[PDB]
Amino acid sequence: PEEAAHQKAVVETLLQEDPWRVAKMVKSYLQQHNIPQREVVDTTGLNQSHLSQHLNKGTPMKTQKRAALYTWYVRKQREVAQQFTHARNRFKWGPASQQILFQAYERQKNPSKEERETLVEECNRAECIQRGVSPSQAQGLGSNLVTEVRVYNWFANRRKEEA
Amino acid sequence: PEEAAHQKAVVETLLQEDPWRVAKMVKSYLQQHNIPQREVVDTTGLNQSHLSQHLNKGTPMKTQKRAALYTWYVRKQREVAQQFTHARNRFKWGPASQQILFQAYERQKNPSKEERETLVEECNRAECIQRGVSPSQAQGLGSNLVTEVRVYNWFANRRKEEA
DNA sequence: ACTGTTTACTCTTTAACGTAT
DNA sequence: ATACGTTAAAGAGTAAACAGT
Repeated sequence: PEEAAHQKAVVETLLQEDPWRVAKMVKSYLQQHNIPQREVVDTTGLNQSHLSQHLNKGTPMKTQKRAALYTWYVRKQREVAQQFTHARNRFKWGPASQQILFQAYERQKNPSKEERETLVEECNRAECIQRGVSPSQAQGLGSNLVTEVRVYNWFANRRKEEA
Repeated sequence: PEEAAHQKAVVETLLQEDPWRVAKMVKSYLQQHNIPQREVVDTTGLNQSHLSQHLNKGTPMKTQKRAALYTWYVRKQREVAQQFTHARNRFKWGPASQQILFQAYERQKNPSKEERETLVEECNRAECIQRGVSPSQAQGLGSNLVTEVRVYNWFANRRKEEA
């Protein structure tokens, strides 16, 4: 019950501030850690179009409903650090990871395994600093950990858009 | 059977030309009549992804798969012209319509009922010309008919995205 | 292990709805 | 007849699988 009283207290104060300011906060946290909105909808129980509109535009939503978003934020933000202190969702390419990939697509559109392995760490390190963690805590990215196969399927799908 | 043999002839002639050339034809016909891609993948059985990627990008699909679309295209093309001569889908705003609606939204954000009725004709007219039929045959648009209610829900949902 | 075919999934966009006025 | 609050539906995007060289 100790951390509990803390968590329920944060839900209180977050329920007092402007929805938009506390919404832009939670969305940035989602993007930063590349957390799917489906994970929220699945656990919380709110409609997606409501979430998306609230997180992207500012559509007001009932305080009851909002609370559940804040309870999940506080609980998940606790979980991520625990997942990272120890070194079912689809992998999502991070924006920093995609920068290095498109850059390497200009040098070689068909790189070797070792050429992809070097790309793996440069992306997993760029993700680890987007989260705000040391790159040594890499397996904490979980379902979003970059694998050479994922780098492969990224390069293979990119050759499709050519023609 | 007399038109049937004709329909099978069009399906084969199109099955010989370039996928992309005849794909761009279908989308333009879908965009011209604001026909849901869903209608295709309901009546065909195709995959929306595969479909969407074929009409929007150059992604190929097998001749058997293609053929099903061409039979839908050829039969639906005859069915609409019939609908307009003898004159459950969601309504979709046309681009010629939306041009008028956004234009008057600058003149008045809350138009009178009669002011909306004037807009109704200017749009059904624009949609009919887009589809290439005389506006006297405006009952043929079916689920794409512009009603004053639809104009209202538009203007209402538009002022929503103002804050 | 690479190409091409097809796909399960995710997110946004949107017209309408439903409930209070 | 109308604001908000909320929602069912559509379609694009995407990572991945599956077959089959």
